[PDB]
Amino acid sequence: ELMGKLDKASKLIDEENKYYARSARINYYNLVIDHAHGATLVDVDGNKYIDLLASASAINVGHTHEKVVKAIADQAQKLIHYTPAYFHHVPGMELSEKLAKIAPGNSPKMVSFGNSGSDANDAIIKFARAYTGRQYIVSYMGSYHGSTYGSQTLSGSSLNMTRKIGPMLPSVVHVPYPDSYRTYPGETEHDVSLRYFNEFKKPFESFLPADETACVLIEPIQGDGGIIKAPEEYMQLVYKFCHEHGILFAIDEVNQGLGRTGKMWAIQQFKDIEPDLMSVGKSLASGMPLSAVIGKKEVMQSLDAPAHLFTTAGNPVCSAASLATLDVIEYEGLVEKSATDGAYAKQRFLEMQQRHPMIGDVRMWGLNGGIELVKDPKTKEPDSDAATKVIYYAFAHGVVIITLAGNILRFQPPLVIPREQLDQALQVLDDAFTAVENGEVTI
Amino acid sequence: HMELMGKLDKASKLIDEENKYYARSARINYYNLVIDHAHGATLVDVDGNKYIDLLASASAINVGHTHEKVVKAIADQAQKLIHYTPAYFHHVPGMELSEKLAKIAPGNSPKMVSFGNSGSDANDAIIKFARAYTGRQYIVSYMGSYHGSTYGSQTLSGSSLNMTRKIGPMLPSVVHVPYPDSYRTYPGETEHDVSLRYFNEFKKPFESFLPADETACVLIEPIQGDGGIIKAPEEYMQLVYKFCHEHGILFAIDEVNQGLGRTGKMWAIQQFKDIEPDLMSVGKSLASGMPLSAVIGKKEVMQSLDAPAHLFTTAGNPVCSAASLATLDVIEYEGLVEKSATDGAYAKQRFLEMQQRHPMIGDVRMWGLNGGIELVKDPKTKEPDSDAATKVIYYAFAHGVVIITLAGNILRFQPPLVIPREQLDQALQVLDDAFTAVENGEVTIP
Amino acid sequence: EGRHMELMGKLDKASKLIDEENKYYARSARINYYNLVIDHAHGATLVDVDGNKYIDLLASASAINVGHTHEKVVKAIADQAQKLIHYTPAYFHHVPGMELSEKLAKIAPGNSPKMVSFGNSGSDANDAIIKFARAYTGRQYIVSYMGSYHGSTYGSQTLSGSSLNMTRKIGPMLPSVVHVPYPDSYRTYPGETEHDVSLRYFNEFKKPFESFLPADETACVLIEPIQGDGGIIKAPEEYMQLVYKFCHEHGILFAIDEVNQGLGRTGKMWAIQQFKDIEPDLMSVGKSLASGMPLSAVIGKKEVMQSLDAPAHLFTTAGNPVCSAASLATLDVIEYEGLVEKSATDGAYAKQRFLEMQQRHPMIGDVRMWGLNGGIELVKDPKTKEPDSDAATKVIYYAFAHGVVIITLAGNILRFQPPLVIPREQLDQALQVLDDAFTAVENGEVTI
Amino acid sequence: ELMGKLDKASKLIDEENKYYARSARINYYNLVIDHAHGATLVDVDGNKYIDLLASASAINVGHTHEKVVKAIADQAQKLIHYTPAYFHHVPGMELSEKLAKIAPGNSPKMVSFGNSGSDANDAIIKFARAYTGRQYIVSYMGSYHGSTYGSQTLSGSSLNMTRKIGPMLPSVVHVPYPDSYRTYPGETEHDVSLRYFNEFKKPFESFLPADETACVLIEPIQGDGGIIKAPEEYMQLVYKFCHEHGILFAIDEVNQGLGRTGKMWAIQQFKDIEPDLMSVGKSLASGMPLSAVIGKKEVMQSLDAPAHLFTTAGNPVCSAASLATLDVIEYEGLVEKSATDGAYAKQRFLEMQQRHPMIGDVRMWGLNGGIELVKDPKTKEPDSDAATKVIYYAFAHGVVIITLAGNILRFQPPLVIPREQLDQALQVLDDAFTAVENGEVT
Ligand SMILES: *Cc1c(COP(=O)(O)O)cnc(C)c1O
Ligand SMILES: *Cc1c(COP(=O)(O)O)cnc(C)c1O
Ligand SMILES: *Cc1c(COP(=O)(O)O)cnc(C)c1O
Ligand SMILES: *Cc1c(COP(=O)(O)O)cnc(C)c1O
Repeated sequence: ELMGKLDKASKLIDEENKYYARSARINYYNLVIDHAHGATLVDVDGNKYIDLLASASAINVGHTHEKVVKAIADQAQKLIHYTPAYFHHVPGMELSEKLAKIAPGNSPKMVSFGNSGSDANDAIIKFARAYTGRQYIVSYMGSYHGSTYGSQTLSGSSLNMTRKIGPMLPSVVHVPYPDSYRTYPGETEHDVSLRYFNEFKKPFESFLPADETACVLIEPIQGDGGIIKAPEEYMQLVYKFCHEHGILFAIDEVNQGLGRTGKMWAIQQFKDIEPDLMSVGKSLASGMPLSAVIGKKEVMQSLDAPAHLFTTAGNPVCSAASLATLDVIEYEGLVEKSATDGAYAKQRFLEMQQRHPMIGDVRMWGLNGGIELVKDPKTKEPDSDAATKVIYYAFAHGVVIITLAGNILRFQPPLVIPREQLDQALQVLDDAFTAVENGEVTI
Repeated sequence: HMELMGKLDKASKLIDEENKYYARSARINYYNLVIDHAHGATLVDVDGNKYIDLLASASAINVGHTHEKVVKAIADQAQKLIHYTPAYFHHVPGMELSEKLAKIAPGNSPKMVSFGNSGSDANDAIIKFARAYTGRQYIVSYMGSYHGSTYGSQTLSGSSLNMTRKIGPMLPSVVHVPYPDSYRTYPGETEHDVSLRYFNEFKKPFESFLPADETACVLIEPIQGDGGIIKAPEEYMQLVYKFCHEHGILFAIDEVNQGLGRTGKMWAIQQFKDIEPDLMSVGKSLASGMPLSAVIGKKEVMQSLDAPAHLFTTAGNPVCSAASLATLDVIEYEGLVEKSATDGAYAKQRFLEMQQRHPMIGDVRMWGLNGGIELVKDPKTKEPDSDAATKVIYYAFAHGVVIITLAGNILRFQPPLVIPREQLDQALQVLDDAFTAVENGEVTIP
Repeated sequence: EGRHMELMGKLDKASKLIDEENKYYARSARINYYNLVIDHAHGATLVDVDGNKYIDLLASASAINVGHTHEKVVKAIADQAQKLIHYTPAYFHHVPGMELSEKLAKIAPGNSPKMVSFGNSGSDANDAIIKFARAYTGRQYIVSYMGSYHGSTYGSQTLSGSSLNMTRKIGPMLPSVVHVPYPDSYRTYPGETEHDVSLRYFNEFKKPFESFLPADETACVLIEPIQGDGGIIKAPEEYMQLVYKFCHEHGILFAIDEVNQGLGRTGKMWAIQQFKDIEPDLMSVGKSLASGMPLSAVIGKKEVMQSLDAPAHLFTTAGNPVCSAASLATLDVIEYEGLVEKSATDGAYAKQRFLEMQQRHPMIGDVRMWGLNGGIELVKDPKTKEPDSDAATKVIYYAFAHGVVIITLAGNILRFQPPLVIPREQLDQALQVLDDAFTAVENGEVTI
Repeated sequence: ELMGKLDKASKLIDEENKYYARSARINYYNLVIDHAHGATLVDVDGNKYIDLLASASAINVGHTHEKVVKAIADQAQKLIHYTPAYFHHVPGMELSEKLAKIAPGNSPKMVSFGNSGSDANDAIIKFARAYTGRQYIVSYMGSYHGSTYGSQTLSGSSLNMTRKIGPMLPSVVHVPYPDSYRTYPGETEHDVSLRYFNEFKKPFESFLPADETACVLIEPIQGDGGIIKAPEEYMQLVYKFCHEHGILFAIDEVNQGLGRTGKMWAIQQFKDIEPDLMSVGKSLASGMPLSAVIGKKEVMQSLDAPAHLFTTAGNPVCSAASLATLDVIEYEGLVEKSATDGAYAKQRFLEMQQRHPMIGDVRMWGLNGGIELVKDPKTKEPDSDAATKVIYYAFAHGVVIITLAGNILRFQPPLVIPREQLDQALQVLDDAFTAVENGEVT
């Protein structure tokens, strides 16, 4: 009877499925969105929903923000596109300057635009190789960096990102990302840091010369990996190791940047780290396609054209949408709001944890959380069946939420989400856990 | 100098600042053009100078700048939904578009679509799908090709050494073959001789180290864009197509530059007889310069992967999809395919007549409103004359006409397909004047 | 100083010969320890061009399991050479190569039908394991280990993990290779048991498969059942069984490198026989196979060895008939002299001797021994386990100056691999020299 | 009858085929060799043959040469092996010094030993990369460089060297080797050279930066490709190109060195070319496993240990066999004999070609030839069926010969082959051409 409510959607999707490749979408629900605003979504059948996904953190300023809508409309009347690969336009020039300056740290930076976070990570590999003269790249297990052949190789969060499409880009080595939940009994944060740093070093102590490694790319908090934040001390060791060996230290801020964590950049959750290179995307232009690689000037001067460029990257309408997006973040104080509401949301989920033992771990840094569900607190066996039931319930009760790794609830609403609506959604999740416990949810 | 800094005062100041912040590898520089607004084939810079656009942002503006139908599609969609990722959910403009692209692609076999943001990423998808469907690893692409700037597409490319230097190793198991050149040919060669010679070169890796039975795909621009506006001969293309079918290698085309009416047919591959690709990449003009791309392939090939093998968060953005639907409406309603064909025939005649008076013009190549005017120091040696081409385009810019080069010495002719005959004639006279000026030593580049 | 001059006086012809060779022979082709120029040798005794003799505790890196210039091997070589020095098996056939390929198929571990292909080197047999694994499974990925040594051809060198100088300056290396950590039972976390070590290392093994590396696209795991160059480090039984079962569950071929540890070095014929009921899909053999004449083999289950057509894997001089004759002789010697049992017996005795040394010499942090095959790991402190390469270099230098040839692994580990024939009297003389060396180093008597 | 004469060999082979991988041999005949000497082979059934293959040019000094036999036996009694990867021995030291000096050109060289020509070509890749700091390698279609992952990637002579075993080594590019037989109507050698040099430049003009190319590896004459020699002018153009762009120029002398061509090194067939790197093998130790990479000293200093070394490489027995092999070449004048006997053989095969038009091209440099058989002299269509019948006939008449590329007879006897035996084998091949002409062979 939920299917009675999704009649136009179901019929649209059945036809879409005949034309649109199945590898292009991770399927959860029959949700065909007609319009949206803020944290509210409306489907083609008229159902309304609170967005706790923000399109995978691409909608930090909320849907259809009036400043961004106007920026897009106004720019499109003047110039829809001229490629910055050849020429110049004012929105692109203002934005590239602004990005260089608001990027973390005070060393002089330069920028190159792309369309996607994926291509910004391809760029990280190019610039690191060119600047250093070295070929090897280190990235993490559990990472997500995108879907172009460079970024895809770096990634480690899906087997379907490797199957059937190899050989991948050569000279990439994956190391394990610090997991602070499934630890050895008794380990402190210090023990975890040292153990993962020990694993980090083992390739460098065997087959991988540190002196031929161009860069380490790391998510300061892993997004698709499950909302997992590296310990402070682990990050400082990696940082120092890179500096000591002449390896560039690169970050991926595509998911966790632009105020998601309650600082501007996820890397600001750590003390005094300035990356050599960083990728930005997702929220940058409120979901219009735009990305950037930002790096220390000298690194960004290591390539000649046309080593890294795209016809529609730095599109003027996208750039205008991004200038408006950044202004909203600043004017509406969304970095601070993320920190405030994240602290609140954490406390709420931790209280839910006391009553709902299926909740193994609550990870939250700003309005940005992973709620991990396990069958048992000692074995920490993932309970994906429970998580699916929770999200299916939420969906049927007007709350859009998805999972990471099968058993982790992904919590990334628009940073603008009104308290009232955040509380409504949180109550719906409480109800969902209760309902699942009483076996009342049927897939 | 006083005169150019007079016309370009504000542009030069803005560019000097931009250069402190924007990486040099991100732009191929020709001239101090900062565009404020534009419409149809008219560009206006921030100083108020007006230009006729003979580049269409590298054939991304087939429908002309700020086409009202597209601008309205963008504003109206933006008010409803700027974005929700089709990597998780669904929206109507994207569903309408994906079905439409599946149907308008060349040939009658059932197709499916996957969106990206760039022609680059659609070429990476071609590798991924061809490898998954065939279970083979090797990819064959062309010298002189341009497929993009992601690690897959950039490996397949062959038009700039700066696309390989300092950044390898590149994607493994890619082999480059030479693209047929019908200008610098051996004495006495016919088109048949050229086709057979290039085909013989195509075969040599397959007769040596490259197993045809382990080759997933051959990727070809039916006409090379960045390579110089070079069209493969009919017979050569038929030979490769047949070779692919006989060995179970997917035959893939890149229509990112040459598609959507550029050549005077909807797809450049329709310049050849009865060829239906297994896979094809689309981009550039698809959404009037808004970032959108697609990989389109035979159904059974597109079913060979599971999620999330190929997807991007902002690909199939609803605003871009709305723009593309509007763009495809314009092409049809305004008969732009036919207009490119008629104006193409006309432009080729005008440039052939210019070649009679201006022997620096070695070769006039044109298929639709889509030409390469190749300049040379001597008609018999055919030695490239890049200095002359640079002077021509600099003269042109100073006289209100935006045009750039391919390979140093080839004038690139790709106006918006909507270009009014009156502006096309103005721009052609400017070029004619340009050739005269360079001939008389009246152009000196600072 | 006076002493150094004295030593160098006994090496006068050798030093002069080496100085000239250094003008023509590339530095990357040798890891230098001593001015040792061998004139002749027999058994475990080496004789240099200056007339000094030495007890061999290296056996040319376990290539001389049957001892030097074994009469039977010399005779095989000489008699074969008279008949046919070479005809390549890449085209034609000869009886010594036919006899030997059949014998190797049969003496390989396990009772599944096998086939063989010859190489010249342990390196090229490991390239072959990549080739055959990829071809049989239709999968591209190869998993090997940190700390491994598999050779110096581009495939085998990529799989390796024991020297940075095997990657520096020569990449890109062979693609689709992933390296995993090998179980270290010495430097462990406080209070870990062998069971804890086995689970922790297997957990690490699984991480790539749980991340970026599809098990269903992994052609093979290649493992040394005991790592040689990595330090004489044996995988725990439980770890090995986990990896073996994982491979079979996912259709990944399980391959072993026996080039160093095979042919009776561990006191079983094959080092994988140190484990319960494990039969490899593929294995590489080398080193001692032909008493140091260049020969190798890849040995695999029949259906794996049938996955390729000619000439996917062949070398003009592999399966040379003089090398083959040497190898048939060498295998006879192993059998007829009972060297597998002698390795085990002498290995047990040497282990006790080194354990008793360790009671008196706390610089000995770990004594690892499986057969006449040991790593004696020297450390600055028993609790920190910090490596003491300086102490180790001093020990082997003292040994060399006192008639015993022994080298190190990883800087700080004494490599103990004498020819398996070594007479007890000699084995005992060598052991006393090492005991003496420890004492000398403790008392500051050795200067490098 | 033919199978009657090979009773024991056939049963032996059936048995060996159960145990020895099929990928390890290219099968031609049921030939199981018992003993051999000079250019004479004797099988296990007692049949004798004249060797026109020399084990793929590994037996330049003839089988079981007394000097090599004695060197092997004398050295085995002293020391069978001690690895030069750690220590030293005199035969190895004398040989590395000697090879450094007899290699082509006057610049100071250094040497590193391997076991196989394959491993020496892997080393060319290593050293070129390490010395130049560049990654790309250029090699040729039609080439054969070996069966290790490096050398096998460089190779271009067999599809079964690529199938099923990829990905291969990355950053390798293949270019077409000049074909002087199947040319465009009217082409001169100058035209051939310039056209092939044009194709050589195409990758460097498109995707492959000459400034990131570490080396070009070339067979001065391609062996397995069909006995095909690059024109002089083409080689000079490549050589100059390499020097102008800082690319190492490397040669593979594994098949064509050690006197095979009638000069010591095949590259000496060209004017004043000194390679930066070169691979040596095959005949080096009379078929005992030994190889070398020889390069200009500064190139060979670019790597540290243990970047390239093998346990059994530079084995002292193989080393002694090599020293003796090199002495034979000098003391029996085998470089000149290959030149003189090669001129003689070329004239005989050219005279055969006048009477046997199935003979499309006669290529010969030294005692080293490719006799290419075609269905028609104008079309040049390959006739692998005629070549198969020729070599089968030969085998049945006491002459061992094989093919390259299906239709090219491979003519590489030991350089010592006595004139009586060379005339006898030439007449057998002339009879074979007749038999095949008359439809007498199946
Ligand atoms: C989403 C994401 C990307 C990829 O961005 P796309 O725009 O989908 O190409 C890269 N990195 C991280 C951490 C991400 O979450
Ligand atoms: C422009 C172009 C591409 C790449 O498109 P981007 O949108 O710049 O990634 C691909 N192929 C051809 C033929 C092109 O001209
Ligand atoms: C020595 C060794 C090899 C290499 O053998 P070479 O003959 O030197 O190529 C391979 N594997 C292991 C375990 C070794 O010890
Ligand atoms: C035979 C050959 C090789 C390989 O030598 P192996 O000893 O078989 O590895 C290399 N190059 C050439 C030109 C050859 O003829």
